[PDB]
Amino acid sequence: FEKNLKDVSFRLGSFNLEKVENPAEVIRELICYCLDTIAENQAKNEHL
Amino acid sequence: MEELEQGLLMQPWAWLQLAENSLLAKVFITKQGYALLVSDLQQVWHEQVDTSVVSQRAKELNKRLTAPPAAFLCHLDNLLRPLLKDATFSCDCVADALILRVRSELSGLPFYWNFHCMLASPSLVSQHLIRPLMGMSLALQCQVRELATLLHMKDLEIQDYQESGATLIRDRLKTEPFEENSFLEQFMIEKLPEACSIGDGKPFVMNLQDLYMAVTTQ
Amino acid sequence: MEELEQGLLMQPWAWLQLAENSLLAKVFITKQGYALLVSDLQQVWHEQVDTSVVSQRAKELNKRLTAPPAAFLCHLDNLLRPLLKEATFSCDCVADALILRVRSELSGLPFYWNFHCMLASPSLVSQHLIRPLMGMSLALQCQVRELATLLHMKDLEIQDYQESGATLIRDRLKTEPFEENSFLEQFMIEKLPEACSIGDGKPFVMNLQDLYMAVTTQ
Repeated sequence: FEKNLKDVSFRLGSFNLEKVENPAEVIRELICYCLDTIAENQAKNEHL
Repeated sequence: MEELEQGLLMQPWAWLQLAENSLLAKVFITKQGYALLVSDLQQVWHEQVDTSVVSQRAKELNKRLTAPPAAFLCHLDNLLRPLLKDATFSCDCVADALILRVRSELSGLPFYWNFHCMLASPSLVSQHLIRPLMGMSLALQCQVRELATLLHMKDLEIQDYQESGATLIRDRLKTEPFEENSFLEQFMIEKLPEACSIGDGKPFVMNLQDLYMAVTTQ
Repeated sequence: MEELEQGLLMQPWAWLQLAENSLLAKVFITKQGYALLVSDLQQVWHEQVDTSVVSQRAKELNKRLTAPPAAFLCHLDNLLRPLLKEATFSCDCVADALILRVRSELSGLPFYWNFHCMLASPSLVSQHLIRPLMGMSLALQCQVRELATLLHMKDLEIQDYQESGATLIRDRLKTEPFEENSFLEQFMIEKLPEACSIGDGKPFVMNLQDLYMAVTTQ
């Protein structure tokens, strides 16, 4: 990812990823972060 | 195209912003380099560099940079009037090579970039320390002479008005019959010794830069 | 030496009377050398010479006609007597060292004198091309400002006199309503060729050596 600083799309990141063993695990991580979402910006309305 | 020296005869005197002793680093930044005739009226420098050499200087002095030469060319054009091109500037007024430090910093990891104004070309030294300075000195002097004529005419006007009637009644705030030499005699002993203030270039940009620009024609 | 440098700092400018280039020289010819700082409007110099280097410079262009060292020194002192302060002047503006081709004659056989000026380093220029020159220039700027405000207040008095008495007297030295900027602009028209193209520099000397007499404060 690049940060457009000093009028140039300067390289803000160059991250050497690696292929996951199985996307299912990070998908489960994504859907548990999804539960944190489900509790994040408009339902504790009920609470307060 | 030799516009660096041509831009160094009409070169506007811009007061460099420093954290140190501020000098009159003045330059005509071009797309093919520049000519930074640092003339603080104390020591004269000149950065006779093209765009390629200064751009590669910035790239090599930026430790880990992925930028085009045009990016630093615009960085330099920000110093076309050398006020601030970014960090804050810092001169090295020790030798014939002025190190005008420009720390390319935007809150990351260490950097250090600087200019290298090698020995000033005496021709362009005269183009901003002798020839148009000679010119603006003579211009100011004959200006003072024409002002001598103007003061003499106004003094004789006021006087010949006083003895011809309608003399002002506020005798305690009027002026005696004046003349230019009466001003010059007191100037030579009071102001001329103290108006002789070379300073770090700032006296030029407060009083001499304007009439210099008026005499940049040659 | 420093004695001759100081004398240069006090003894006034005086243009080399060669009618070839704007070789505005500062005359200080006193024993154990001299100080004739000559500027060609395209290079900076500082001829802070002593009698030994004076005589060796006199010999460097001479081939068959020579003299003792002090003989050379007092000869070149006499050289400026009829014309500056042997009344033949010339130079080569191209040379990096200002070889003032002063071909004064003594025997009817050629004699070669050069007011060889040492090339002024950017630290050397501050001694005399800046401190006295820019001192008198800032002094002239202050003179212009002070004379301008004095003209304005005297014209206020004048207008009070017409509004108290409508008498007209001479209409020959009747001043126009003075403006400092208008004065500067009207000066940058006709006297600018005098200023930018110095030519002789005689108007510079016989009108600014009064300022030079007391610009030596720095």
